[PDB]
Amino acid sequence: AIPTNFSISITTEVMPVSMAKTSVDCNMYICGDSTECANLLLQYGSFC
Amino acid sequence: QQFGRDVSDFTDSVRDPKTSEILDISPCAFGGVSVITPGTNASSEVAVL
Amino acid sequence: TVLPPLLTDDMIAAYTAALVSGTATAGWTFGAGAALQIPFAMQMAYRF
Ligand SMILES: *[C@@H]1O[C@H](CO)[C@@H](O)[C@H](O)[C@H]1NC(C)=O
Repeated sequence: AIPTNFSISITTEVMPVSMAKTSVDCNMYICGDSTECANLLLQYGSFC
Repeated sequence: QQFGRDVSDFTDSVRDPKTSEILDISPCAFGGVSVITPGTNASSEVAVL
Repeated sequence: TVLPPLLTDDMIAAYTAALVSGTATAGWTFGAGAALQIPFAMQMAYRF
């Protein structure tokens, strides 16, 4: 069996290429800018 | 009501207890600092983002 | 715990047997689109 008539068709596909690039300031996250939090934070060094 | 909360539970809206004037709270200002340099071989002048 | 997969073993068998029978009676046409009836030595002649 050999094809005689035919068709064409467009299909779509979708795939991401990037991401929502973020950033987290530590002071306004782990502290909330209390003076107490920044001074126990030195006991963890430059972990942030 | 006396105080509003945001979509996360931090108080961003204060009604004044004295004048019943309702006010938003913004953060103070925070962000990041970046530095622009052409290279220490090239100059000694910087731009700051 | 462990959960059994959806696509079971006999399904995993029966999708695999149709990869063989259709390759054995339609060959290139089995994957190229609508599978087409054809002798197997003709399929080899197509491949070779
Ligand atoms: C870069 O520095 C070297 C010495 O460290 C100097 O010889 C050279 O002239 C400098 N480049 C330019 C463009 O001045």
